[PDB]
Amino acid sequence: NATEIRASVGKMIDGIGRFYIQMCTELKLSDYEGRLIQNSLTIERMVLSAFDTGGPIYRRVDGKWRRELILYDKEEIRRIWRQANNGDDATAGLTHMMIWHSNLNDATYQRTRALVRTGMDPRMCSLMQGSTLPRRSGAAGAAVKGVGTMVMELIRMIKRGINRRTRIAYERMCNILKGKFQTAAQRTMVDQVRESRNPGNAEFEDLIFLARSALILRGSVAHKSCLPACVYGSAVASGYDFEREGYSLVGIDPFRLLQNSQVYSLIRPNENPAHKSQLVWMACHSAAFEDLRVSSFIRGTKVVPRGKLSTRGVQIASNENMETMESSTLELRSRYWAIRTRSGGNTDVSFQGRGVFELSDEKATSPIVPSFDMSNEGSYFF
Amino acid sequence: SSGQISIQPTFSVQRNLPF
Repeated sequence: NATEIRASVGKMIDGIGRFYIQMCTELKLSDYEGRLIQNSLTIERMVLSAFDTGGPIYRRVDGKWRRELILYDKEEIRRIWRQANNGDDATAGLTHMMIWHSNLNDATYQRTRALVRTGMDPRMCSLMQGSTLPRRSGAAGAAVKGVGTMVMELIRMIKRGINRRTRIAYERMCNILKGKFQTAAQRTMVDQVRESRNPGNAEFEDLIFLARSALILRGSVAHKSCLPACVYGSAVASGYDFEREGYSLVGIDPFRLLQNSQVYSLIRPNENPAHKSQLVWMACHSAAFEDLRVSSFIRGTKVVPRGKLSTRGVQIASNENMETMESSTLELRSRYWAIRTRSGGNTDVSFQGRGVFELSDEKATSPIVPSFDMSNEGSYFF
Repeated sequence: SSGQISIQPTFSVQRNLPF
């Protein structure tokens, strides 16, 4: 059923587009200045804040880049937003940029300070997918969460308590948790945890176990290809009418869109452009914990590890100066594409028979199997 | 250490999953 699912999500994409365009028209930005992932970000956050303000806005004058610090009527923003979505709320839409931010953060940063202070092993990176993602996120917002993500929550919810309505949360938070697991025991053991009203160290210690079980017997976690507002704004402006032509977040749609995107980014004096593009690209598909081998395979070019990556973050801090600042064009194109999955595999070869698709192969017709016998460069982005 | 130990899979392909 390609009617609701493909076209209803198109309608949520149209909203973000339309809105971004309107909002650019207010700031009186240029074309080059609307394609600046920097400005796009600021706008996206202005909105999520207002639906739950001001921000950094970079301008282009003869030669150099000027940063403007601006503020907007928190309600005006909310007004312009609905205008774009037909006066609807389109929580999906806000939630979408809620993820784009997530997926960018799960790749720009490593959240160790928090894992340990919770009592999780820092080496449990690959399980913290969406730890940044506000609880306000929707139902299809939590499905993107890693097993480890859930644990850090319950453990804190439990840790402060064990140190009214709060109960329905805990059980559900576990049901979700449990719905991540895809094996008998895994599934059953989650229940044995959900049994205690005041679950103390008994649970505290047990879930941590299950956290580690997922390192081997992974769960089902959905991945959503969520592109920056500018990319959708630009697309909408170019005529693409997604609600009518359909769109996906786990199909070929997102890759294809990024095959023509003209996104620019601010880049510090000593940073490597190629390295910058890599980052953004990995946030566009939630590939921050993917096997570097495969990421590079599909990417088309080396996908260098975080340590060897030359960049500190895409957003520009108030500390820095503009004099020594310039901007590059982000390389977001990829070689092939792949069905962003949810499954963690089980039996060691996973996704037996599943392959990669050419960017011409619109339909999922002919699959391609990668052979990794090769001089690779690692598997752990972190 | 302080590094990764397993790979979270993002795509559907024939891939030995590292841990």
